[PDB]
Amino acid sequence: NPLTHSTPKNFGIGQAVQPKRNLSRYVKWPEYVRVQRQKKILSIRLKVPPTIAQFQYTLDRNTAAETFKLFNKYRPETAAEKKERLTKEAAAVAEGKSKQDASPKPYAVKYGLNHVVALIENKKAKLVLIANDVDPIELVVFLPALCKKMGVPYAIVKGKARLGTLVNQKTSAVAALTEVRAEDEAALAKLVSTIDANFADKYDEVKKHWGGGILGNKAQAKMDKRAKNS
Amino acid sequence: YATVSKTHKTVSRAYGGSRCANCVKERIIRAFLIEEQKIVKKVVKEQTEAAKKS
Amino acid sequence: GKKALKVRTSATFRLPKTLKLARAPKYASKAVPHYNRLDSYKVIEQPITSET
Amino acid sequence: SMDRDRLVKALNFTNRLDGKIAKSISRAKYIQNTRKAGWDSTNETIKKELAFLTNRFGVLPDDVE
Amino acid sequence: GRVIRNQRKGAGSIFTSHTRLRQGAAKLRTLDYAERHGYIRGIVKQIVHDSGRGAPLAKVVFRDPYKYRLREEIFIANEGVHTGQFIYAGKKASLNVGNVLPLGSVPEGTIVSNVEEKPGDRGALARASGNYVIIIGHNPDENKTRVRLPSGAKKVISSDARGVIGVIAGGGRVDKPLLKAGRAFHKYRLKRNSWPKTRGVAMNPVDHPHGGGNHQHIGKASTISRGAVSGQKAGLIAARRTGLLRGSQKT
RNA sequence: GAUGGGGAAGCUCCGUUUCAAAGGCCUGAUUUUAUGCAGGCCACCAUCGAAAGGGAAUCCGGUUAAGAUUCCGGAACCUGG
RNA sequence: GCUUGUGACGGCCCGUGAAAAUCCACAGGAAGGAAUAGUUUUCAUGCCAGGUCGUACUGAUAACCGCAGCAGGUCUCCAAG
RNA sequence: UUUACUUAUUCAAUGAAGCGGAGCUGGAAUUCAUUUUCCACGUUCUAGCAUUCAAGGUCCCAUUCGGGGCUGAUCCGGGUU
Ligand SMILES: [Mg+2]
Ligand SMILES: [Mg+2]
Ligand SMILES: [Mg+2]
Ligand SMILES: [Mg+2]
Ligand SMILES: [Mg+2]
Ligand SMILES: [Mg+2]
Ligand SMILES: [Mg+2]
Ligand SMILES: [Mg+2]
Ligand SMILES: [Mg+2]
Ligand SMILES: [Mg+2]
Ligand SMILES: [Mg+2]
Ligand SMILES: [Mg+2]
Ligand SMILES: [Mg+2]
Ligand SMILES: [Mg+2]
Ligand SMILES: [Mg+2]
Ligand SMILES: [Mg+2]
Ligand SMILES: [Mg+2]
Ligand SMILES: [Mg+2]
Ligand SMILES: [Mg+2]
Ligand SMILES: [Mg+2]
Ligand SMILES: [Mg+2]
Ligand SMILES: [Mg+2]
Ligand SMILES: [Mg+2]
Ligand SMILES: [Mg+2]
Repeated sequence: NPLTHSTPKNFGIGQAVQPKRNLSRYVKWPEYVRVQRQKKILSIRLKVPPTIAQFQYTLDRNTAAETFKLFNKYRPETAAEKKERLTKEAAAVAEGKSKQDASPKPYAVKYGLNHVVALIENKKAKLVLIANDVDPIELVVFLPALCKKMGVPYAIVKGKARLGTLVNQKTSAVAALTEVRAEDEAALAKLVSTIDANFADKYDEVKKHWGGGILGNKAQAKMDKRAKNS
Repeated sequence: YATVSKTHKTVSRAYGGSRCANCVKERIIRAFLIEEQKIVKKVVKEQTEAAKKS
Repeated sequence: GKKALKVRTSATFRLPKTLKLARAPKYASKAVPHYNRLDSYKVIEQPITSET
Repeated sequence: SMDRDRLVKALNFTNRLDGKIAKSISRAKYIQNTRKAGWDSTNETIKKELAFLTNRFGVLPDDVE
Repeated sequence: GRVIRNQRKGAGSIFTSHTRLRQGAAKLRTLDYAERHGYIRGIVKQIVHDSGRGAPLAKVVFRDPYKYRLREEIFIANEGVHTGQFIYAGKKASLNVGNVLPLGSVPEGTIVSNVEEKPGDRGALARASGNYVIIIGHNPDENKTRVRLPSGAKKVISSDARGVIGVIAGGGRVDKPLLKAGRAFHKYRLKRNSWPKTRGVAMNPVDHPHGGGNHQHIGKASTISRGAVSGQKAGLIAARRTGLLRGSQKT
């Protein structure tokens, strides 16, 4: 004990060599990281028109969880199941000679963009889910107005990757329910009530507001001090 | 200088083959007197502060 | 919580170090290796027989 | 602001011209009266310019251990 | 004609600067946290001669504040500094000859040299021997300081630009005559290939606008326009006056 | 004078550390046991450019038709292991 | 005495008269360590190895260039009475 | 014409190191009812020294010659200035 002696350092401004600190605020990142961050910044700095700014009003967490539970109840057929269905129905039609008889009517979600855009305008679709992050946004900027004109419930949901995991792809960017079996019609009606309360009834008000004028921290503090001086 | 023993390149003193012994004793006296002036500074700063405390 | 915010004492970003595989071909490069291009009979040719 | 460029350039040229005239007057005044003075005056002015051109440690205690 | 000599000087083949014996570029220390908020102390180790330059140079060594290391800077020597002297640099430095201060920290009438034009370019104004800048006023709002330059002109600088207190050593250098073509030779030998100079009136019309004719003359006036086209600009370039600036020939 | 970049219809031009994710030492730990990470580094950016500049270390005697500070005889020194 | 090497000085400059590889030393105190031992190959002795290319002769009133075995031209060291 | 805004465009530097806002602790202040305010926020007789995740102070340890945390060194925003 008494052979050890305390000797506090003077990290000063001209006294000792500075210690190692967390300099993660001043890292010279690679150019791809810099372009990602500045692309997001420049997208939020500018004035955004209402037809693109109707996105980033996504669905809430509990409603998203209940919606994905309902849609996970109707997952499409996978490859091994398809192959063994082909084996079993081939064996059955080898003996009895009947097509579309051993296999019943299948229920699944619909997921391609051309297919779903054609299920609207025929008004067979009962729910449409649209991803909020399609990288060319021109593929989906017309789907709210189309669903509104054709009278289909739609919801803008977070994750083309989440829709892809729902439908056994990597990304899918749309999803649709056309028919429910027998026992999920009540849950589907409650869900489309909660969905139409959030998306389709607010359309004629959302289509008139621009949105996006947000400053950074230093400019916001400067404007606050200037208005407090004012 | 790589082909000889260390006795040919060194003098038995601190900073032996590097400084002068005049430059060495000047460094010693400077170090001792500067540290004593720092002690004097701390003492007189304490005296000013304990005077201004009242 | 947020995700993962590493602490960086350096302002420099270097390229990270990834696993370099070794080469493992599907066919041989030459398929017959050469013999000794300089053996003893190729090295020593003949004696020199003059006065010196 | 269409006058500010021409007025700043005009003021800057007048200030530069005053400085030029001042330094020219000073250098001519140096060169004359020096090139126009004989060896007698030269040697005299050279000779003239060659002529006229609490121990603190006390506040420290002693016999300290 | 052919390409004339002042046109030829811009390709930079035999007209580049002779930089072998030069000690390094002379500039101030890089602005950082210590100079921005407090001060830092270095020591001048040697005062040396620089080839092709009238003013001497000073080697001031400082410490690295983030690494155990020493850093040596090349200053231009102000008149009065000596080896073994401490140099203080930063916002809270004292008003002594040799110290580096911002222009917002000096009072009126102060004599500074090696002054930054923008804050952080490490020295632009009054760098030749015997020259200085005079502070002639401030502006606490708008953060500006008014200065007088060695040519007589007035300028307005940001108050965050730095400068060294004093006048630059080596004054009175041009008060001595050279007397000799060999002295002029050895002077320009360590600067650049620009001496001796042939007069343009002594050439042929292929070589210069002033060449040709019996009885060596310039045929027209020697004042050129500002919008001439770079083979024509030989003479007095955009002159607002001619004459003597003295008006008397004798003082 | 390449590369990274940027010009030019193009042959090619600029530039030499640049507005680039630009590369090594080893301690590891040592025991699929051999060497993946090592846990600390890493500021410099290729390369070419002097048989008069810089530069590790050799002398004497003999010897041939013609070679020698190189061969032979004797006596040294330097680098690496 | 002559030629040459070297030392300590002195004069001159608005002229103050290269760089890098490379080698050594110092500060520092990491780490290992003496008792049956660790450090030393910076003390002495002993052992092994040192690759590639050039190397003859002229260097000029005949070996180089001027159409030539051309009174021309073409860098340097030694230096007896 | 004048004047604002910053994200386009433009300029400059760096080792992309300490930016912006809010604090603590003093001081002046000086309360017109209080912190509406503002300055300060470890180094200046001397050609010394300043480097090993930092000593100390608390906690867990797997306590082995030890190994990890906080604090020492105020929070927040990831806009390098
Ligand atoms: Mg000795
Ligand atoms: Mg050059
Ligand atoms: Mg002349
Ligand atoms: Mg003529
Ligand atoms: Mg003629
Ligand atoms: Mg002409
Ligand atoms: Mg003429
Ligand atoms: Mg006439
Ligand atoms: Mg090139
Ligand atoms: Mg080479
Ligand atoms: Mg050589
Ligand atoms: Mg040399
Ligand atoms: Mg011979
Ligand atoms: Mg031999
Ligand atoms: Mg000689
Ligand atoms: Mg030595
Ligand atoms: Mg030979
Ligand atoms: Mg020979
Ligand atoms: Mg010969
Ligand atoms: Mg000869
Ligand atoms: Mg001869
Ligand atoms: Mg001849
Ligand atoms: Mg011939
Ligand atoms: Mg001849």
